[PDB]
Amino acid sequence: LPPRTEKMAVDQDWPSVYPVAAPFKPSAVPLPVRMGYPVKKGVPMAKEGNLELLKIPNFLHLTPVAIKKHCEALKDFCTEWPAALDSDEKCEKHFPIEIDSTDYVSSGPS
Amino acid sequence: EVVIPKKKTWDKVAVLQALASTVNRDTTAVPYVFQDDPYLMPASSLESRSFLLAKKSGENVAKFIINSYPKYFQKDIAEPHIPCLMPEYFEPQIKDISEAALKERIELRKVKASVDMFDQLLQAGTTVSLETTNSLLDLLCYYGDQEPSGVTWRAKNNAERIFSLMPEKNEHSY
Amino acid sequence: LHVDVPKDLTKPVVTISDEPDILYKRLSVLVKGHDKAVLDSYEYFAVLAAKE
Amino acid sequence: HVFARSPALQVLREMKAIGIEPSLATYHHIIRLFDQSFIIYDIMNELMGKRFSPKDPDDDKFFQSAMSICSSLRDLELAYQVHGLLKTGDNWKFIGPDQHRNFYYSKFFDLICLMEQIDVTLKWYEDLIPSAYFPHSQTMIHLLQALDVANRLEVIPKIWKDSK
Amino acid sequence: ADERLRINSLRRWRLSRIVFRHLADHGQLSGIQRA
Amino acid sequence: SLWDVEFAKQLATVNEQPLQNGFEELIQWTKEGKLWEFPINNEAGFDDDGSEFHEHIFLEKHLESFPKQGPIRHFMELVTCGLSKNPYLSVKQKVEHIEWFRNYFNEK
Amino acid sequence: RELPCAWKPVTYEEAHAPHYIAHRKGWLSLHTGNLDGEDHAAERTVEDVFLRKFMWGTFPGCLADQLVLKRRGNQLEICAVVLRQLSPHKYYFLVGYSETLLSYFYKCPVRLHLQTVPSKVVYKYL
Amino acid sequence: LSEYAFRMSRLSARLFGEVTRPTNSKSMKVVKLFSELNHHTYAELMQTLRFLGLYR
Repeated sequence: LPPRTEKMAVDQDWPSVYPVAAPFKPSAVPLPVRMGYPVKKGVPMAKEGNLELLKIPNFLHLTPVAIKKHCEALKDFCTEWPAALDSDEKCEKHFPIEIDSTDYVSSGPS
Repeated sequence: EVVIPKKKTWDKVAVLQALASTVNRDTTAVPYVFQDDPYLMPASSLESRSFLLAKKSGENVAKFIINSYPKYFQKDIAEPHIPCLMPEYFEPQIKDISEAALKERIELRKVKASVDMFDQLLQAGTTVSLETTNSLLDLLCYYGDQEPSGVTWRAKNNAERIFSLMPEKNEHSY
Repeated sequence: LHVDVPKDLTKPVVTISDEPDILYKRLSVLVKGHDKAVLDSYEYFAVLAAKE
Repeated sequence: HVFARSPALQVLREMKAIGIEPSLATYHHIIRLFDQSFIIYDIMNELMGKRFSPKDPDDDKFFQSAMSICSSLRDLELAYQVHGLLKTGDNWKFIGPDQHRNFYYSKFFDLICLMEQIDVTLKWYEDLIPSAYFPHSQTMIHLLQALDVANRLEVIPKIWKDSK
Repeated sequence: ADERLRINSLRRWRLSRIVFRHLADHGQLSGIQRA
Repeated sequence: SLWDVEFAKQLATVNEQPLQNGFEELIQWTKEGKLWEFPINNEAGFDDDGSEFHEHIFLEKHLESFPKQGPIRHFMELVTCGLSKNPYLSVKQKVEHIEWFRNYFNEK
Repeated sequence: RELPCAWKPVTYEEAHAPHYIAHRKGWLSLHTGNLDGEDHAAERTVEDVFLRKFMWGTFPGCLADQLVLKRRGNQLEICAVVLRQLSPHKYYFLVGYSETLLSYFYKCPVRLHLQTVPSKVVYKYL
Repeated sequence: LSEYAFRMSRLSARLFGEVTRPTNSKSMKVVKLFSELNHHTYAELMQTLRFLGLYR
């Protein structure tokens, strides 16, 4: 069957094509991007069947349009810094104690 | 003056729900449940249904294998623990002649085992509480003496027998 | 979608509690990777989100 | 059938009087008992803008039945109202199984092809197929007939490529 | 085990060099390059 | 009873649709508990039996039945100082160690 | 005839040698284990070994190339490149089976992203 | 080493929970001791899925 990038318009809503982190789909990404060390009198390989493009952690789901649209919807969740605390001079005056704690984000089951 | 703001809170999936509300449906794609590969996109409604049933059949074969051999999947490594990814046990664990084995068999919805167990209790001369009998009738009446997978009500069926056997019949049983 | 659009969307429930909010003077995010380009892309994403 | 219509309206009035809010299954039952039909307009006027929650097992049969009426009465505005009710919030969950989804959308698109201007018909065609449903052959004949009555014959090759 | 510790008180990848080499050469161990 | 449970699961089906996109899949996995909860909290699902610090750091109330001024007091003070610096054990395991010590020294 | 008379396609991953792993090739598996300060590299390695043998035994003669094993949080994405020789129904059956089995074996949400190719993508001939 | 520094340190030890009594170093090993703390599955699973007709 023919790839659906042939049906994608030049003014589509790209974030709706890649909402979340997804692997590179050469039938969904409408770019003639090539990757690979070319052979003698050769060219970098095409995307269809390219394992190297599939090995990249692509940022197609985070484009500037998508990021701005995300961060406009996430503003509802935020609070405001008390404006009285303009600088560290007052952060060390009104709140003498500082508590430092760390979180770690790895990949795995645990 | 330091006016500390109030700590607004949200549900765990709230951020995901907002991000999801940000994006519309992809008009040039088949539903998310299918594969995005051109060879694996369904072309027709019957083909789409066939692919979905094939996927579900694969899932059920995997689940059958998981439940039939729990010992190979019991090794938990995930913290926090995930109960929904553990094997499910469908056999009755209590074997002795008591109301405990009976209520366990009612909990597991083993119709034939439950009715046999009740007959055994009656043979041993052990009095069964009213609540256990009500549970047994609930099970039998919902399932019509058939094991969980129409069934027509058969005369003198085990439901009717147990019902006639109760010394005391309350509102729940009727 | 050119015509078929969701008529309304269910915004998630964010409640303004009564307790006071925690205050962070600093928040350092150290990201480690085997790839410099991935870290540059992530830096661009994170900085743009922080600005927005 | 016919003898039960005024008893059914009496029952609906009783539910609304005694403080029990009707669900989608109730209006489903009323619509089918009456479809054997201007009451759908009143039901829609009531239901416009509402979000529903699962209360009866038969709620998922509503939109199907409702769309059937818009198919039989040959009214496009009522169909757009029904689809707008479907798209209000999370009401789309009620559309039902795959069979009911295909049934609902097939009648909705048949009506669109029959009644909408060909530009809007094509916009709906590209928005609904294949993302929402896979069209049947009869729906494709209906789209061809709409193109014919519109004298927009230039699009037949694309429609046929899609049908293939 | 614990008893032994008590009475005492009273007184990187876990693969073979070969199997590691194969995976590291095939690029299957994330991060492991050649110098 | 079973009737109510089955009616509830039948009401569950009426809005039982397939997933529509990736975000919905992540939401379903988060609700089922299969996916981690963000922002990552490395101590998620662990509370240590609701113990407080004084139950870890002050373990000297479990030495009351031991000798109060002999060398046994010295040894058990060393043991409890070690145990109170142990972040890998729960209070129950520490007190079990102390009780084993009690039993052993009671026999001897 | 007489003594004086007398006197293989490779894909990109196969063609390039191990000393190109960060120059031309990449890493098939991507996880945080081997970074400086992280832990459980051995467990992730054993997991990768089992995934690869399982997938090569569950898709016999279908896989065109090596798997790509990606890991984000507790997610586990297998991006495989298979052929269009097996029927799509069997592909869906196997995808469901393998996803469920691996999720219950690793107690994590495993996922599979098959990519069909008409035939092996030959890079050069060695 | 003055007395003042000596049991000033011994008070500090009581505050931070270290061993107040100076227990030399050989007998402090108790402090360090108490301060700290499947091919079958793989093969059997592989063979069973082989027998069920889903592996190799």
